[PDB]
Amino acid sequence: REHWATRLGLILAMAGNAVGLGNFLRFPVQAAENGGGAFMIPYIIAFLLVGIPLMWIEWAMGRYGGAQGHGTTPAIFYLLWRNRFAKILGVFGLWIPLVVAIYYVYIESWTLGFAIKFLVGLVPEPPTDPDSILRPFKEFLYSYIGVPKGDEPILKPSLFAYIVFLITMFINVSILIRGISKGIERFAKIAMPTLFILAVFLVIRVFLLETPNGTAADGLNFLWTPDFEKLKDPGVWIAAVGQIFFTLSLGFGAIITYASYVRKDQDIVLSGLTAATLNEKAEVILGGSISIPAAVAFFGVANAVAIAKAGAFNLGFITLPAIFSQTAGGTFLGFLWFFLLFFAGLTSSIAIMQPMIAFLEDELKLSRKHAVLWTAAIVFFSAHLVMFLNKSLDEMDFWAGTIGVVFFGLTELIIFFWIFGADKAWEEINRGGIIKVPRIYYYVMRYITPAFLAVLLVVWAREYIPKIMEETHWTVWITRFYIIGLFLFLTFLVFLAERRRNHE
Amino acid sequence: REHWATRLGLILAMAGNAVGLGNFLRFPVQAAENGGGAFMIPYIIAFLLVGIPLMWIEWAMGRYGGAQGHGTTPAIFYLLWRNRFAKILGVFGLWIPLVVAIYYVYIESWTLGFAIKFLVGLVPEPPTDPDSILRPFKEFLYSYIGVPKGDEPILKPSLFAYIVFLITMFINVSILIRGISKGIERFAKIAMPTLFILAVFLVIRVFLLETPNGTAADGLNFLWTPDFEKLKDPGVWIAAVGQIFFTLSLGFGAIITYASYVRKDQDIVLSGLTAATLNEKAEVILGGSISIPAAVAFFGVANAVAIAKAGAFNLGFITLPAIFSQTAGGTFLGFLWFFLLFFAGLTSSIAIMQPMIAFLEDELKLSRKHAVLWTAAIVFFSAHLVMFLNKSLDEMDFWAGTIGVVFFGLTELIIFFWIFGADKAWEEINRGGIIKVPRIYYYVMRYITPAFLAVLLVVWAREYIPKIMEETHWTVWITRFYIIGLFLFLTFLVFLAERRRNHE
Ligand SMILES: CCCCCCCCO[C@@H]1O[C@H](CO)[C@@H](O)[C@H](O)[C@@H]1O
Ligand SMILES: CCCCCCCCO[C@@H]1O[C@H](CO)[C@@H](O)[C@H](O)[C@@H]1O
Ligand SMILES: CCCCCCCCO[C@@H]1O[C@H](CO)[C@@H](O)[C@H](O)[C@@H]1O
Ligand SMILES: CCCCCCCCO[C@@H]1O[C@H](CO)[C@@H](O)[C@H](O)[C@@H]1O
Ligand SMILES: CCCCCCCCO[C@@H]1O[C@H](CO)[C@@H](O)[C@H](O)[C@@H]1O
Ligand SMILES: CCCCCCCCO[C@@H]1O[C@H](CO)[C@@H](O)[C@H](O)[C@@H]1O
Ligand SMILES: CCCCCCCCO[C@@H]1O[C@H](CO)[C@@H](O)[C@H](O)[C@@H]1O
Ligand SMILES: CCCCCCCCO[C@@H]1O[C@H](CO)[C@@H](O)[C@H](O)[C@@H]1O
Ligand SMILES: CCCCCCCCO[C@@H]1O[C@H](CO)[C@@H](O)[C@H](O)[C@@H]1O
Ligand SMILES: CCCCCCCCO[C@@H]1O[C@H](CO)[C@@H](O)[C@H](O)[C@@H]1O
Ligand SMILES: CCCCCCCCO[C@@H]1O[C@H](CO)[C@@H](O)[C@H](O)[C@@H]1O
Ligand SMILES: CCCCCCCCO[C@@H]1O[C@H](CO)[C@@H](O)[C@H](O)[C@@H]1O
Ligand SMILES: CCCCCCCCO[C@@H]1O[C@H](CO)[C@@H](O)[C@H](O)[C@@H]1O
Ligand SMILES: CCCCCCCCO[C@@H]1O[C@H](CO)[C@@H](O)[C@H](O)[C@@H]1O
Ligand SMILES: N[C@@H](Cc1c[nH]c2ccccc12)C(=O)O
Ligand SMILES: N[C@@H](Cc1c[nH]c2ccccc12)C(=O)O
Ligand SMILES: N[C@@H](Cc1c[nH]c2ccccc12)C(=O)O
Ligand SMILES: N[C@@H](Cc1c[nH]c2ccccc12)C(=O)O
Ligand SMILES: N[C@@H](Cc1c[nH]c2ccccc12)C(=O)O
Ligand SMILES: N[C@@H](Cc1c[nH]c2ccccc12)C(=O)O
Ligand SMILES: N[C@@H](Cc1c[nH]c2ccccc12)C(=O)O
Ligand SMILES: N[C@@H](Cc1c[nH]c2ccccc12)C(=O)O
Ligand SMILES: CCCCCCCCCCCCCC
Ligand SMILES: CCCCCCCCCCCCCC
Ligand code: NA
Ligand code: NA
Ligand code: NA
Ligand code: NA
Repeated sequence: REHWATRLGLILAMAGNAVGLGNFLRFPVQAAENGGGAFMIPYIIAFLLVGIPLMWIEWAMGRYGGAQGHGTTPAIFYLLWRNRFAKILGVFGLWIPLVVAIYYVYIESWTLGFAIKFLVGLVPEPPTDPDSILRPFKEFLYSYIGVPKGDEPILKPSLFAYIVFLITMFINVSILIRGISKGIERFAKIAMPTLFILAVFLVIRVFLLETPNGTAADGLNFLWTPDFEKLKDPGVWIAAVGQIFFTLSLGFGAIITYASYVRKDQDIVLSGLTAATLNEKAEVILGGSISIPAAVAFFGVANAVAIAKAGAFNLGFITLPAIFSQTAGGTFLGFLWFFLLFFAGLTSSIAIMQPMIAFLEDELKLSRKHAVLWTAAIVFFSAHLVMFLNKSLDEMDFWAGTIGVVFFGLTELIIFFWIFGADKAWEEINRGGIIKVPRIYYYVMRYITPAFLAVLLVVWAREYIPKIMEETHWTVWITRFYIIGLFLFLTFLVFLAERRRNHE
Repeated sequence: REHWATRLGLILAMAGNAVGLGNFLRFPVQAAENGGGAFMIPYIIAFLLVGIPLMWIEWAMGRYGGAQGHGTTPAIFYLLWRNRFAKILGVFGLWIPLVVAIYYVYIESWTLGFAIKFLVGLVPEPPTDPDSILRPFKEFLYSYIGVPKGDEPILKPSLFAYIVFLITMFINVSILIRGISKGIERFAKIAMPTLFILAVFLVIRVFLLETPNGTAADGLNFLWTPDFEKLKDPGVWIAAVGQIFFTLSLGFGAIITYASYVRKDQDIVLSGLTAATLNEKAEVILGGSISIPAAVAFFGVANAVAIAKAGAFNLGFITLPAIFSQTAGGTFLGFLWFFLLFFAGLTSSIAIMQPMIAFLEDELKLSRKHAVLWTAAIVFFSAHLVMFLNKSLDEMDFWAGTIGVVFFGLTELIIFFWIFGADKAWEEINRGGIIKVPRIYYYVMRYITPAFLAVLLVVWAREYIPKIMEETHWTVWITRFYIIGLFLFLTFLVFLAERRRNHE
């Protein structure tokens, strides 16, 4: 089996899996909407009670499977629970990252396309008032993605956008096809420092911004002043737990597969902790310091709230571009910003594609080249639904990317700490640990973490699924049909894997 | 390898593959529209110059592949032409019957649902004038299939319709899962005589029909009086060649796979000829005598033309039901009519599903039970697009079922008689023949048949594809996407097959 070459490379790859667009766009928007500085209360709590515990568990599951030649959950789940239903639940854990890859690489491609456009200065140039600066950037984005101009939910990406998607897939493939140590690890070692450098440069540049409407300080102010009254609200705790889940990429399958290239007794306790901490620093220190402070410096605390409510995507792809178009050196700054996002996405998309690659390798015994190419083929083909059908992305992100991962995380907790055995689980996590998990986490993992996740899944799912099932356009069924198809396809491959195994 | 048990069973199964709804609905409509009695000119010509020749070729290809353990075209094409592109063209020949199965079994289910409804008398009862009798039957059908009432191209089959689809799949599976001799062959031996009996009873009953508007004789009159002027028209020759292709099920893959269970030196010349002749008798004698004569007896030669133009589907599923609702014993007659159609479809759907079954068996070494069940799973799942998306059926029938098969037939001609070798082809067809193919067919096969097909593909494709590509609703892309996906899926399975082979 492939293995990480260095401790540092492992950790930077795992950190790269976690550090994505969310660090710089989602966290700051969720913190601003869910109590500002107060949000660090439920956020730090979620980190300690859900994020850390589940992260170690996923590392443990992957290292465990890896020792037996298995990096994906159909096989691993079955190893933890020798039952046909385990294999099936396991399929769900491979379907998630496949479906996510199918929209995420396209999202990633947009950051590359915008970096290129911003680098060469092929961007809009306004001219006044807020909407007069935003609209040209909204149009710029809408033209790139091909947002429907009419009543058909059909998208039409620009040719440039499509070609950039091809290039982005190519770049992912170039990395992946070199494998774990010479591809992913090697890339992480360049990518994480680059990312760090860009983010710091960005934070500095941002902190200098002054306009008649305000300064970067005003932005930090608005972002971080506590609103302790929002803690009363239950949706703030859901937001925090969800933000932790998303930021650490839990339940998505990448951690498990990456951890499957960690050696049998090689530490995961400290390595996992260190990768999580890197993500948290990039998230709260860097991400907390760029996008919102810029937007508030430029638009002023007067529009802070409306800006936060308009969301992470508008913030990263319309509002900041616009702000860059109005500040000194801003076009080049825009390139730096999108370059940052691109490496942030790229370090995660290689991670999210590796599980399908591992599966084909481990279970169907494809060569790495064939596994990477067929995985790229499936993702590339599939992504055409996402590129051309409006809201397809959203439906995949919901069922696989959201409901899916949280339910799957809960499943991970139960299979590992309850079915496999709480004491076996504990020993599996701690074996070879450079440091040991505090004994108190045994109870957190067995009782607290699953309870938490059970609430996130439940209290929340009641408040989401009915809307998605009832208030959506009929075309959602197209995406549902297709991804259910993908689930059936994976079930079939697992069936073939087990037939191939019985033969040999 | 499985083999047919009896000569008779082989022939009745192959005849059952050919004899379908077309015999009783399409042929009579095409003959009435393309010269009446005159139509037998280009029709008999097509039979001799395209239908017979290509049929023998497909039998020869399947028997040939069968001797080497291969019943489907990815493997067989490669055996005839050891080139990667051969395998790929071969994939197309397995994709066709998979896609066709995916809509055809649903069409079949409708005949079963209507037979049941008509048997128990749960049908509409009009009351006057033509539309006043038809409309309740149009509505009856529209309610069953769930034709869109609004502007969304969404279908909503009745629950009854859906359940009947489940039953129909079950019935197909029950037959298929018993395999070639104990399932398909055994069923053919009951089904073909039953079919013959129903058709004869129907012809007799129909010939007795008298109304103030006319008699069955008037119907035969209108149907068979020649219009030799239409032969001038090129589209009449296309219609005839196409009708022959469709009636004999050529290019669809079922003949090749069925023939793969014929023993290495067991005759195919006379057996193939005999199965074709059975289809022709059922088509021109029986099919020519029922549907149109009934419709004209009842509605009168005054509306003969308009009725023919309204098409085979309206004829079989609306107009005849209605006519049955106005004649003595007509409800029970309606049951007999739909029972006839059901067995006609059922004997063909088992044939069209066998290629995917053979592939999984021959190439992935699945057991017959697993191959049948997974094939049923894929067809069942896939059919939901056909059941719920308006015009999906039509798009599949076009690309796979129409363009597909004719192009594939041409491909068969070229690979066999040109690439494999015209003399090797000839010997392959004739080996073990009870009778020998007339020497003159050597030239027909090498020059005439491919020319014919090249024209059907070309002259016609110019006149069809632009309309389908330009004048269709955007939702066609959903079906295109999906069936291209199916093509990619099959390519992947072939890839796995060849990897499994290299390993063993
Ligand atoms: C290989 C998968 C086939 C599915 C059909 C998708 C073909 C993509 O088509 C492409 O779309 C681009 C972006 O809209 C256009 O700019 C280009 O003209 C190109 O035709
Ligand atoms: C490395 C230098 C090459 C970069 C050139 C590729 C970008 C060209 O992109 C162009 O941008 C224009 C302005 O937004 C658009 O109007 C055009 O549709 C086009 O996509
Ligand atoms: C390095 C990647 C950047 C190169 C991608 C450039 C492709 C965009 O080229 C585009 O072609 C379209 C069709 O002719 C034009 O309408 C656009 O204006 C644009 O020039
Ligand atoms: C993006 C890379 C080049 C940008 C370099 C310009 C950084 C200086 O930035 C400037 O700082 C001034 C105070 O010193 C402020 O009044 C202005 O907001 C201005 O942006
Ligand atoms: C969901 C799978 C993607 C399907 C949509 C991508 C291809 C759409 O392409 C479409 O083709 C039509 C017919 O040639 C053209 O008339 C349209 O302009 C459009 O380019
Ligand atoms: C079982 C899944 C629990 C998820 C809890 C946190 C999810 C909150 O994220 C939510 O996702 C929704 C659907 O994707 C979006 O429409 C909302 O805007 C929101 O961001
Ligand atoms: C490709 C075939 C699509 C058929 C879709 C038929 C079902 C239409 O139902 C649709 O379902 C949505 C999602 O639950 C709901 O928001 C609405 O009820 C909508 O009408
Ligand atoms: C197993 C494949 C899942 C795809 C969703 C299709 C579920 C079919 O749903 C069924 O449709 C019938 C016919 O319209 C309805 O009468 C029934 O209520 C039933 O819900
Ligand atoms: C073997 C006896 C059982 C046959 C009963 C099943 C048929 C019931 O079918 C019924 O037909 C009605 C009249 O068309 C419809 O209005 C109902 O929706 C229903 O589908
Ligand atoms: C042997 C196969 C025939 C049995 C199928 C009968 C299923 C149709 O049953 C249907 O249920 C619907 C939902 O409650 C009703 O609206 C219809 O009127 C009908 O009764
Ligand atoms: C469908 C099975 C039962 C049908 C039996 C009735 C057959 C007799 O049919 C009758 O023949 C008469 C002349 O003899 C005609 O005038 C009428 O059209 C009538 O249909
Ligand atoms: C192309 C794959 C088939 C998808 C369509 C079959 C399922 C459509 O079912 C739909 O579900 C909606 C949400 O629950 C309901 O509101 C609608 O009434 C409808 O039944
Ligand atoms: C390469 C394929 C050649 C086909 C020649 C005969 C086909 C004539 O059949 C045609 O099929 C069309 C599309 O399915 C239908 O829309 C027309 O009504 C017509 O029946
Ligand atoms: C599921 C995603 C569907 C995206 C479809 C986008 C292409 C829309 O183009 C469509 O193509 C049809 C067939 O060629 C043509 O009849 C029309 O040009 C139609 O507009
Ligand atoms: N961790 C990423 C988000 C993420 C979760 N799961 C993923 C899977 C693939 C790519 C990204 C992700 C971020 O904070 O931005
Ligand atoms: N219109 C912005 C949000 C917004 C509202 N008011 C503002 C004032 C300033 C800047 C942005 C805003 C968007 O949807 O993306
Ligand atoms: N659906 C979320 C993003 C997301 C994906 N997976 C998640 C898991 C947990 C929380 C959020 C997410 C959004 O659109 O904002
Ligand atoms: N568990 C110890 C020692 C160890 C065991 N196997 C390893 C493989 C690689 C590196 C270290 C180790 C550690 O991680 O440090
Ligand atoms: N031979 C059938 C039509 C047909 C052609 N190919 C098929 C494939 C499956 C089922 C039926 C068919 C008929 O005349 O009615
Ligand atoms: N309206 C019938 C065809 C038709 C036209 N005129 C007629 C007169 C009598 C019977 C049928 C017809 C259909 O579309 O199905
Ligand atoms: N598409 C034809 C039926 C058909 C399917 N395959 C064919 C091959 C040849 C001729 C006709 C067909 C129709 O709707 O009428
Ligand atoms: N070719 C001869 C004899 C023959 C060879 N192999 C066979 C297998 C089965 C039946 C007959 C045969 C025939 O078909 O009659
Ligand atoms: C697995 C990734 C899901 C995407 C969630 C959003 C992340 C924050 C940046 C906004 C851009 C995303 C486009 C919908
Ligand atoms: C392979 C079968 C294709 C269907 C062609 C039509 C056959 C004649 C009867 C009409 C009913 C079919 C519903 C579209
Ligand atoms: Na993160
Ligand atoms: Na990343
Ligand atoms: Na036929
Ligand atoms: Na048949």
